[PDB]
Amino acid sequence: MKLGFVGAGRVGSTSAFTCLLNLDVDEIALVDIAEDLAVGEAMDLAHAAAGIDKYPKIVGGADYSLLKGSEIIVVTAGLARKPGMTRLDLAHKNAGIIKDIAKKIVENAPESKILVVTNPMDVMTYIMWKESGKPRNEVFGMGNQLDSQRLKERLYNAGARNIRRAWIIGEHGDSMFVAKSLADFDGEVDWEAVENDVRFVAAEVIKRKGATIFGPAVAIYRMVKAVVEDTGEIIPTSMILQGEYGIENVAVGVPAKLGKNGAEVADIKLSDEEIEKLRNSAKILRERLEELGY
Amino acid sequence: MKLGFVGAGRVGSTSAFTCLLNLDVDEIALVDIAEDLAVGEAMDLAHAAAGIDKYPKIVGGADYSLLKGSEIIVVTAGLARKPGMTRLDLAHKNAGIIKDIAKKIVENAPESKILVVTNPMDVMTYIMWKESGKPRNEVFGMGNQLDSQRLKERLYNAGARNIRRAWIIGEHGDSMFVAKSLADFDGEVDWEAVENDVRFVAAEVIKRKGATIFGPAVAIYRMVKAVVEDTGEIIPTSMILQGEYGIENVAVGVPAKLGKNGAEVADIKLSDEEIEKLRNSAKILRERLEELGY
Ligand SMILES: NC(=O)c1ccc[n+]([C@@H]2O[C@H](COP(=O)([O-])OP(=O)([O-])OC[C@H]3O[C@@H](n4cnc5c4nc[n+]4cc[nH]c54)[C@H](O)[C@@H]3O)[C@@H](O)[C@H]2O)c1
Ligand SMILES: NC(=O)c1ccc[n+]([C@@H]2O[C@H](COP(=O)([O-])OP(=O)([O-])OC[C@H]3O[C@@H](n4cnc5c4nc[n+]4cc[nH]c54)[C@H](O)[C@@H]3O)[C@@H](O)[C@H]2O)c1
Repeated sequence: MKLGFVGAGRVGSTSAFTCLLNLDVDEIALVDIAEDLAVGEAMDLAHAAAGIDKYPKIVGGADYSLLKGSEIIVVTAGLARKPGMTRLDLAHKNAGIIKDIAKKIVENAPESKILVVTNPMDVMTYIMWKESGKPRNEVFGMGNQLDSQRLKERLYNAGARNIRRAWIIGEHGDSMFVAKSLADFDGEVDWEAVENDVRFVAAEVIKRKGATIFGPAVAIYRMVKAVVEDTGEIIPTSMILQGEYGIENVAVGVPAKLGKNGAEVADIKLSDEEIEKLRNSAKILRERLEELGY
Repeated sequence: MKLGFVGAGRVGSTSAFTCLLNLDVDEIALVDIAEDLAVGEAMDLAHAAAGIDKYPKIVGGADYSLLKGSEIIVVTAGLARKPGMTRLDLAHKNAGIIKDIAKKIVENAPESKILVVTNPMDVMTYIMWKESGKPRNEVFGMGNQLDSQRLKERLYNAGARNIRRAWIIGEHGDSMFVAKSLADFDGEVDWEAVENDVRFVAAEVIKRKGATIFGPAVAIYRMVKAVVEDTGEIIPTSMILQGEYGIENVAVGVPAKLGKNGAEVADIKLSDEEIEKLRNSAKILRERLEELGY
């Protein structure tokens, strides 16, 4: 089992750490535009590994060949702002990075699944799937899983117990929504309060701590697990839709089944009201793609 | 089981994350001079927790009362340099911080064990034990464990397999040494190369990645585990010596037994040559304490 990470930044290295703690990993590859960082992260991670008596081959660098063999590759590479920048300006900057990476991944690990994390995630995962020859089963995004975790946290805070299934789907962004219909748990809540707490926790965390790190890391892990362990779990995933729920030519968050072969839309029955909301997010997402030439 | 962290910085939060991934923790408390950071780390950590269906009470802030109940408290709080500063200047600055913390911990979690991590670790753990009424079993330092992990990594790299026990003891610093005598593993190495690779890996990692983070985090975890799970493991620990191996009135790295009651010197038989080296580190450490008024 080889794991690839493009981007050894905060989220890249921490999510890899997480996988190291919780997966039977043989090799870990870290590729980043900043070489010494990739390398330095690879060293630290190995020192960590020895503390749970694990000794995988962990290599970090700036050359994409390191990725050969990766069963799957987490792509966190990208930019921040200059808080005088703009969502659009960044989308362009990062879109360039994702294009460039897509090529690289195809000509080094042409058979690997790809987990897109770079924000705006739903848009970047789409640009990744388009820019690489790949089928829609080998390219998908981490997002709603993270949103969901946050959801479950506010639910337990609101008295709910035995929470199997509470999901958020749609755009990993303002346009997100809870799938009330699929929610299952003991205790009564207040979807008003909860759904709203969730749209800007991300921002509240970024305000205080600097970035969202551990939340995202775990969500990435659960998605990697599901695949490298062929668990067949269903996890809200940013998927390329090509008919499903009435939605076409965009990536957006939907219940998906993960396993060795990647992701495939679970096709779970959604409320009528919820397919509306899903179509909302797709329109928003579609527009933001056009602004970019996709 | 409550865990306390004083310092929500890189090492503080990451080591707590690690504990969250691998321990049955009921509450986690994060105290830091920077409030919003402690708070922001507490939020992120909870979002993480929900992803492995854990829902402990995780609280972060700048008020030390948050620590009441902590079975044990990891202290990572402290400073960096201005790379035009000096080891001594920092030792003074941090010594102040440790003194101040010792008081705080005593008047909020007077019964908790204390894991000292702040560098220079052996010196800070001593100042912690002195400045708090506490017995030498409730105050100790993380260091050699980390050095050891690094050791095991260079050993496996050098062909060695089935490595039960490879330890580094003495000063967590230039003055450290391998306990060749206690080393057990299949395969032949080259203690020359290895022991030397180890003294400045730390520095090589800091050069490239910025700081040592994941290595330290795991080592802290293994020490917390050993205690909160009363495992009775033996781990190279910076212990206050009061007779052992011919050494007095200083903290320095030695095989220790960890468990519910804290740490106690394992009193393992060391080479004659190795008790020399141990006495070396103690002299060096003792001098550095005097420079500080201890
Ligand atoms: N989907 C989610 O829910 C979610 C949650 C949280 C965060 N995110 C997102 O993930 C992204 C990264 O999040 P992050 O905090 O880890 O960001 P970071 O710490 O700055 O590390 C970035 C690294 O990439 C590097 N780098 C820059 N350019 C390139 C590059 N690598 C390769 N190439 C090749 C060509 N160009 C490049 C650079 O050298 C640096 O080391 C951001 O968009 C976040 O919003 C998503
Ligand atoms: N022993 C080992 O092997 C080992 C390995 C690696 C590193 N270390 C050492 O651990 C220490 C921290 O390592 P680190 O990378 O995590 O450092 P950091 O990211 O800067 O986070 C520091 C936090 O403390 C904060 N803070 C500052 N002052 C106070 C405070 N908190 C409370 N009080 C009360 C009074 N004064 C203060 C501040 O607000 C910040 O959030 C350094 O000495 C490292 O060398 C040891």
